[PDB]
Amino acid sequence: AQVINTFDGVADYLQTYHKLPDNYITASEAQALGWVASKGNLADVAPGKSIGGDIFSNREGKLPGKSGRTWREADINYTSGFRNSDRILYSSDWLIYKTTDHYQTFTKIR
Amino acid sequence: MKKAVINGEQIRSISDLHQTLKKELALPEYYGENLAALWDCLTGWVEYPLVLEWRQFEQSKQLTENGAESVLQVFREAKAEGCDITIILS
Repeated sequence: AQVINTFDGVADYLQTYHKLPDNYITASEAQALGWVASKGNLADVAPGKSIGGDIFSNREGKLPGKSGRTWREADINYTSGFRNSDRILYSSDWLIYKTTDHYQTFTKIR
Repeated sequence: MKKAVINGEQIRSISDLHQTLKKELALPEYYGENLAALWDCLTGWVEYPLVLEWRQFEQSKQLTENGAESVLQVFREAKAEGCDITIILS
């Protein structure tokens, strides 16, 4: 399938199918393929993949917390090289937020 | 390996602490200077192995409110999930 890595397409996919698109791999999976974060070699070892699916602890409480709710995140707009500052955040009950300023601020998108 | 030094006595705000980390850990220019951001960098940016030497930790707690401990906690949590981090608290 073609890469879906935009705020809107990843949000609609998550909302519709309740899972990330297949161009996303978690950081441990990436690491198993030989990703070395400081080398920025993600696209060499896993062509067309983006980091996504890892747990987002929400330590500062900037996303709404509720008992039982877990958050995960995924990189948005990545193609290759070093990672950027855009992330989509999605909960176990399917609330969706984004940030484009490396987690300083968040906007609710679903 | 990567070495980072924090001189606790020079830390006069949670912003100073994030700016020192930005420099010492060679963080992205977009670094969000928050815990979410630091965890993101520790797990998808920073080079390993990493030695963090945190001098005057107690003094850095005074002007960071809960900041210094929250930060240390993120690095401990990174080391708990496999990141190769040595933390020196002096």
